[PDB]
Amino acid sequence: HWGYGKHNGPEHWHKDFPIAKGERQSPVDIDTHTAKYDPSLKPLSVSYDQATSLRILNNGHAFNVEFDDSQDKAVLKGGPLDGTYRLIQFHFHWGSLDGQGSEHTVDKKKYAAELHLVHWNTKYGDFGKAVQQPDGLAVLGIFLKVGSAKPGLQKVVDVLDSIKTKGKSADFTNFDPRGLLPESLDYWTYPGSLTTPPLLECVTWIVLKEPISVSSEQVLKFRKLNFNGEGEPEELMVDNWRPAQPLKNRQIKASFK
Ligand SMILES: O[B-]1(O)OCc2ccccc21
Ligand SMILES: [Zn+2]
Repeated sequence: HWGYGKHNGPEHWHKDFPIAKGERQSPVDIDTHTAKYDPSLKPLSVSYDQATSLRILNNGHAFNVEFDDSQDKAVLKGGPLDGTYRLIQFHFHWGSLDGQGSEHTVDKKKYAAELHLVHWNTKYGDFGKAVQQPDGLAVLGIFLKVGSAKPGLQKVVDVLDSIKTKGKSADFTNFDPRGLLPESLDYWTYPGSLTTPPLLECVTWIVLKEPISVSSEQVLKFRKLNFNGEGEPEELMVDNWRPAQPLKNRQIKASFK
């Protein structure tokens, strides 16, 4: 099965998922000098006040904080998007070292980690149908740098001991994802894909320019998770990022000058 090892990592994925070599794969390097300011892009609307978190899950490649997406409780609209996209989950990608971990890069710079807030287009009725459409998902990507702690991340960090291994879940109610946002909503946007198998080309990526700061202790706790299940040999959950893919025939647009 796929993973992030030498024998099953990103360079192998194309054998089971040939779309790995497709025309709109993610992540990509964001060349800030060639990204085009698009003055017709709208401000993003992030409406998370009624968000209902439910659970946190170690799925063997990351941990997902899951939300009730059975109503328009936490939605992303505006920006490059047409219509309303509902928050279903968030997760992170991170490194073994502070110098790597992000999936997107900025002028080839790698951040320590990257947060993905995943939303699906309500016109398709549910997530499974949405991922079969070219405009099915909107993923808000936020870079993490190591410095001062992010207070709003700590509740996540503190529950990780209860989901150390693959397949473990825990209740995770009343978590406010607003506490994970930077001050500015300036962004880059481009059409792309899931960054994990099945690598479906269904994502409008919205990557924020401003990183959030997390502490060394916070990201160290991410690195204590396991890819393996309980009672299997311990494999630390680190370097669960796909490297940048060819931009091909795409333009990255900026919401800001
Ligand atoms: O980054 B990912 O490919 O990992 C799992 C996932 C789920 C939803 C959207 C994007 C992703
Ligand atoms: Zn992701």
